[PDB]
Amino acid sequence: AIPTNFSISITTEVMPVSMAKTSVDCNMYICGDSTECANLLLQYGSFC
Amino acid sequence: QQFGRDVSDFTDSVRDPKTSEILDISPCAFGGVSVITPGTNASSEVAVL
Amino acid sequence: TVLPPLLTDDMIAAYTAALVSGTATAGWTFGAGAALQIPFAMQMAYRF
Ligand SMILES: *[C@@H]1O[C@H](CO)[C@@H](O)[C@H](O)[C@H]1NC(C)=O
Repeated sequence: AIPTNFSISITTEVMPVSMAKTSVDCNMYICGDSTECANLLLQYGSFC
Repeated sequence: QQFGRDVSDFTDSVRDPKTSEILDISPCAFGGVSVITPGTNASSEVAVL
Repeated sequence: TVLPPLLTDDMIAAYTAALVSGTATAGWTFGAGAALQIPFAMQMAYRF
């Protein structure tokens, strides 16, 4: 069996290429800018 | 009501207890600092983002 | 715990047997689109 008539068709596909690039300031996250939090934070060094 | 909360539970809206004037709270200002340099071989002048 | 997969073993068998029978009676046409009836030595002649 050999094809005689035919068709064409467009299909779509979708795939991401990037991401929502973020950033987290530590002071306004782990502290909330209390003076107490920044001074126990030195006991963890430059972990942030 | 006396105080509003945001979509996360931090108080961003204060009604004044004295004048019943309702006010938003913004953060103070925070962000990041970046530095622009052409290279220490090239100059000694910087731009700051 | 462990959960059994959806696509079971006999399904995993029966999708695999149709990869063989259709390759054995339609060959290139089995994957190229609508599978087409054809002798197997003709399929080899197509491949070779
Ligand atoms: C870069 O520095 C070297 C010495 O460290 C100097 O010889 C050279 O002239 C400098 N480049 C330019 C463009 O001045």
